[PDB]
Amino acid sequence: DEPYHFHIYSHKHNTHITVTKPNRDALISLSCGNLGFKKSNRKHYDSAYQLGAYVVDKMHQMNLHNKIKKMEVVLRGFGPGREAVIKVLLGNEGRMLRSSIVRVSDATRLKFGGTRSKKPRRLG
Amino acid sequence: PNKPIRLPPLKQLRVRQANKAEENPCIAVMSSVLACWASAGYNSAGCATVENALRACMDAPKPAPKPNNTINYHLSRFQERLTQGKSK
Amino acid sequence: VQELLQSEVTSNNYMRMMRRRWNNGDVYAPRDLSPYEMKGRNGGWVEAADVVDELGFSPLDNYRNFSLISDYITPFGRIRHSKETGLKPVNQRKIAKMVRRAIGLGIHPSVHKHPEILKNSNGRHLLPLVVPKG
Amino acid sequence: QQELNIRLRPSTGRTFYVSGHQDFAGALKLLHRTVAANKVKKDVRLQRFHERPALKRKRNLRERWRARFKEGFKAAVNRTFELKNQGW
Amino acid sequence: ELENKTYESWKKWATTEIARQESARASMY
Amino acid sequence: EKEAMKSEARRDAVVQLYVASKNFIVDEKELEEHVNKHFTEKIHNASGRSIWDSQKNPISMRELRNEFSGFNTTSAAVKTTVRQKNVAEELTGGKL
Amino acid sequence: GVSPGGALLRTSRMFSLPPVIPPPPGNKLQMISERASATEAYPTHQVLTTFESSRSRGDWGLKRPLPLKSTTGTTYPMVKVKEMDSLEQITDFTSGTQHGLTLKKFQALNIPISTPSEIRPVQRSVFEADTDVTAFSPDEQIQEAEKRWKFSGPWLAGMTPGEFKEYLAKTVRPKRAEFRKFIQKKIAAQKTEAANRELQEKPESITDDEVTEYLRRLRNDNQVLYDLVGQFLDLAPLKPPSPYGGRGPPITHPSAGISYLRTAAYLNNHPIYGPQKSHPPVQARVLKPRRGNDAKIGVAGFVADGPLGSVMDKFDPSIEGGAKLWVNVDKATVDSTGRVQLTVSDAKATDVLIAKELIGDAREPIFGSAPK
Amino acid sequence: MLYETIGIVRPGNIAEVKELVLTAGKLILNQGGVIRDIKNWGTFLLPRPISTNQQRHNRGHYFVMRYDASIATHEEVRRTMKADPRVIRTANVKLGDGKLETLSRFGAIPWRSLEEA
Amino acid sequence: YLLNKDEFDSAIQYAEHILKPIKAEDRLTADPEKEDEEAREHAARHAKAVAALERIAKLEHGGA
RNA sequence: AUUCUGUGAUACCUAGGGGACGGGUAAAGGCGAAGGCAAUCUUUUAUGUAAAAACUGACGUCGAAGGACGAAGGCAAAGGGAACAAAAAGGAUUAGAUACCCCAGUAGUCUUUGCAGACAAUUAUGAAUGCCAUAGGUUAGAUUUUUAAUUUAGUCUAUAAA
Ligand SMILES: [K+]
Ligand SMILES: [K+]
Ligand SMILES: [K+]
Ligand SMILES: [K+]
Ligand SMILES: [K+]
Ligand SMILES: [Mg+2]
Ligand SMILES: [Mg+2]
Ligand SMILES: [Mg+2]
Ligand SMILES: [Mg+2]
Ligand SMILES: [Mg+2]
Ligand SMILES: [Mg+2]
Ligand SMILES: [Mg+2]
Ligand SMILES: [Mg+2]
Ligand SMILES: [Mg+2]
Ligand SMILES: [Mg+2]
Ligand SMILES: [Mg+2]
Ligand SMILES: [Mg+2]
Ligand SMILES: [Mg+2]
Ligand SMILES: [Mg+2]
Ligand SMILES: [Mg+2]
Ligand SMILES: [Mg+2]
Ligand SMILES: [Mg+2]
Repeated sequence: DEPYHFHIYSHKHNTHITVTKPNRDALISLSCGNLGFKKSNRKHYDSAYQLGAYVVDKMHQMNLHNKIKKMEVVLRGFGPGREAVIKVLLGNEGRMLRSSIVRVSDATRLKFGGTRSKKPRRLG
Repeated sequence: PNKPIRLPPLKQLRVRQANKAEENPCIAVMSSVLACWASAGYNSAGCATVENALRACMDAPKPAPKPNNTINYHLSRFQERLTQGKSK
Repeated sequence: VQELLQSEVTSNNYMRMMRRRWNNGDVYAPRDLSPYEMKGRNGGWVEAADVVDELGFSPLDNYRNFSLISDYITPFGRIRHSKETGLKPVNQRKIAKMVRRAIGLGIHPSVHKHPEILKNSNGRHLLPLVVPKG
Repeated sequence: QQELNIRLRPSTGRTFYVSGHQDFAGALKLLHRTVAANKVKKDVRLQRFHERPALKRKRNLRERWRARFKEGFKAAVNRTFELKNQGW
Repeated sequence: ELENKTYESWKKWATTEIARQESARASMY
Repeated sequence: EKEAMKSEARRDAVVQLYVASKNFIVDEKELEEHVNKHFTEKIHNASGRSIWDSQKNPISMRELRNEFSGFNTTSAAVKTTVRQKNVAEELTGGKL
Repeated sequence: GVSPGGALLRTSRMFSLPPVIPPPPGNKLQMISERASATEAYPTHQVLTTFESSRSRGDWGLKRPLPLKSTTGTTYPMVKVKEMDSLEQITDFTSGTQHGLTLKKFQALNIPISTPSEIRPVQRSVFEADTDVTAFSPDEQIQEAEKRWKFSGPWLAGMTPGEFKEYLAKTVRPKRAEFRKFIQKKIAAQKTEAANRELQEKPESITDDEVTEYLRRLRNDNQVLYDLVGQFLDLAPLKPPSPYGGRGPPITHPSAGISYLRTAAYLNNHPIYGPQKSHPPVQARVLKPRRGNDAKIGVAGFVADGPLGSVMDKFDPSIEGGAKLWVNVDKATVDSTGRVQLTVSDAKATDVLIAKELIGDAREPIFGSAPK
Repeated sequence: MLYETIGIVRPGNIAEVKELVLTAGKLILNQGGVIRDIKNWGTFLLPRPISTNQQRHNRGHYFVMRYDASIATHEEVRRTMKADPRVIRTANVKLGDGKLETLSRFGAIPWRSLEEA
Repeated sequence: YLLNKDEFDSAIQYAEHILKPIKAEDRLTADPEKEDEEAREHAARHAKAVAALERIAKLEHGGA
């Protein structure tokens, strides 16, 4: 039996938090903009914190803190949300789900050469 | 694995920050206060012990400065002996 | 039972600070017990001398050994630096090329250690499974 | 395994499990350390844009010298305090 | 005798650093 | 004499390649016999259907370094015999 | 033809300094530390002294006078010189009391060194005219070679796989021709045995035919062959058909020049009580308690295993200075690696009480006050 | 020249192995080669789930064959193997160095030891 | 491998003469059941080695 | 902002397909006449370096011209086309904005056969020979009491005489 997954995708401009079931099927796929954060207000550390708290709160409303015995936390990207959501999952917000986690992995996507990237920017 | 190189001839062998830079302690204590407000709430009850800790630092007196670390003096002595030499 | 248990924890705590494995015949002076010496200031637990030359094995001829290829790659699947291996530039280039041959031939993963080696390591029963989904 | 095959993907290698002596809070520490020793964050930054071969080569020469100089400097700062201990 | 004076100094350092880690462990949670 | 030494070293290899020719397969008869002897359903202790069960793991660095650091313990008696021969075979040159 | 100035330097005291010997050999495949190094098994550099008057000036007969900060004040003036003049124009030295006083401590135990015995205790002295011998002759038979301790050839079991290959291709391979001559001498004597015997009731040793055939007769009996090969390469016997074959020959003298006592079959006559039964006890420390399946104890600078037997079970922070128990050193010997292994044996109760009495710290005096 | 092929056939049938191993074996011997050893590894996981001929596999049946043949023969053994739809993948390597000293020390395929060279 | 028919043949002959099953020291102690068995076996084994080595040392199975 | 998305996107997966790219190793490292060459297997190719012997016996160096090779871009033909991206075009910024920035985007980059011959094609230093005092590293070997020192051929720092 594969544990539930708690993907936390975060980059320079936004953060996505997905909670998939063992078969990797999204159950709660939300983002910072789902809370009302507009164009540039969805990149701040505080916004990522609120998002994580909302997703965790929605998990309790679905009674997932008594339905999930094994959970996995996946961390993709090094955006601000990477540390924000963790403290939400490590503080008082996450305490019924905190003692059900079995794995903690990183899924940052790296290319071994891959395709050519965009040319460097001359900001000056 | 190769060994450390012999430094080239430098104008002066020294360290920028001879003495460690002391970080204001309760700047972290403030972080905890802000954190609790975010999760618990501004007008809550669990923030009392944390808020009271922030008031404790400002009242407390700051420590005294540490004695200077005389490390740049000894580096200047052995400069010509350790490295290739001095340049000017 | 409460005092004994607690005392044991405190005892082991100090045992963790004695960063030294006393052996038979090792001479010790009154200075070897000082904190400056027990601290273990040395930050390098490096290899002694060119393990490859001692065992006298041609790496390129042992591209089959999966455990040997999983020992010179980080858990992420990246060849280890000469600092970690502690080899010569020649032996390093031979082992580096031995890890690229196996990965290039398609008989060893390039982002983690061999699957059969992941089953014998810690977390065997927690390895990420693949639900059929169909 | 016998009934379910292991998911072999790049995240499989970057995985850390929870044990009796290693709780969730501790696994993150082990993860961050292993992710920093493999320079995952650096790679993401270098893969955001393209660096033609020349610029890459020239950038390595500059970074490699600052590492040798720093390593050769740390050995001189400790050789000084070695000779000082002897009383020279 | 000299080992006693040196061993006692190690006990103090050990006790301090041990307490340091304990206080440093309260921040992980 | 210098050219002769090369001939001897070149000959010793042939003598060694000669002694290791007992397990070689030159005819189709030995091939079929060998294949049928090793390629069978219940060959890997079957249970288990892999060489990772009877010979669980291929020799690794930890195991190698342990043969000369951790142990030194009765493998020396087995190892020494193989070594002593190699020394005798070299001097005599007769691949005892 | 040497110049007079060059003849004085040859016999000078400084020129007598021995070369730095290789460090104590350890496992070739380990994770030794580089930045920090602990004391070695045995000393590597020569320890030096000076007069009390010349020490106050820093004069140690070296290139330059040493500093007075770390060279004066101590009771025993000992110092080691790594380099008489380093690239910093300074004599790279260091205190030598770590090994200098350890030798004095060990020499205060009054214990000889004896050859190890497999497990009826027989402590045989190391300095004997039958075992302690290095010189030999080719005519000597194989049996006496076991007695020797300084072999020219290496130990096969000890050599690593890489060292073994190098040895074969650089010491054994270019010796076939000489080995053939060695056999000729043996075959030559074989022909003389029959002749001499029959005469009661040597040849030129040039027969390239019998040699080739002589080696084909020994292919069925490998034992007698190795016995012969060991003499041409001076290899330490390994198979029982024995001495120090478990860990190989001692890299150094069996005593390692730390103690030159032959036997301990003496009874120290105590002033008041009289001839004692055993030797005086020695106080030792406790390192690495059992709770590692063994306990280590520091007996006069050296580290040895604890007696075969609280104190050893668990660590106790309350005890000030550490757990210190009295113990009697029974047997001491040097292993192949060069370490000084001691057979530390639990001490008696009366011995400790008697020995403490002179120190004046005995709680109750056996003399007089003791009614029973 | 001393070569070595590591074929990974489909795990379903043991019979597929014998036929393929014999096909390549008989071929090498006919051309004039000398097979040194044919080890039989079982069925363990592949480096990653791959798809060959509209089929998804997670573990193949490994087998190692160390032989000494010509360049023309080796190339033929490689093409015939690859052409076989029953082989997931192969890995041929010019084992050895080329000198006679090291070429006379290659015996049976080792698993618990190294190829001392 | 810088070999020729002479060196190769001489090595074969030499190699076989050094591994020949040594006959018993005396006739009466000898057992023709074992001796004759080793002879046939050794001969067959030698014939195999010759056929194998000849194929390895062939110059047609080499490279440029 | 243009832009994508209720014709169900982003996010998380499953199963196939398709192109070019080369993570770590990696270093003052190395290889070629230079240009330049960094995943991997087989096949194939000329120099060069070390140590010993043997061999030819001045057979050597430079080299106008001719011919060969020659980065990126470009031309021609047939393929390929994921990504990147001159051009063309749109959205912003600005007093104005061709621009720098952004949404997108064709040649081209890649493969095969030719043309083309210009580069900060640089070590701003033609090639080669003889010769001049040291030190600290480093690369591939060799010798040795292989621990550590001598030594050959390169390479890079810091100096003496100059
Ligand atoms: K969303
Ligand atoms: K869809
Ligand atoms: K020209
Ligand atoms: K525009
Ligand atoms: K040099
Ligand atoms: Mg753009
Ligand atoms: Mg600007
Ligand atoms: Mg492809
Ligand atoms: Mg260039
Ligand atoms: Mg690379
Ligand atoms: Mg070159
Ligand atoms: Mg002539
Ligand atoms: Mg020319
Ligand atoms: Mg072009
Ligand atoms: Mg083109
Ligand atoms: Mg066109
Ligand atoms: Mg674009
Ligand atoms: Mg042209
Ligand atoms: Mg150019
Ligand atoms: Mg020219
Ligand atoms: Mg270079
Ligand atoms: Mg210069």
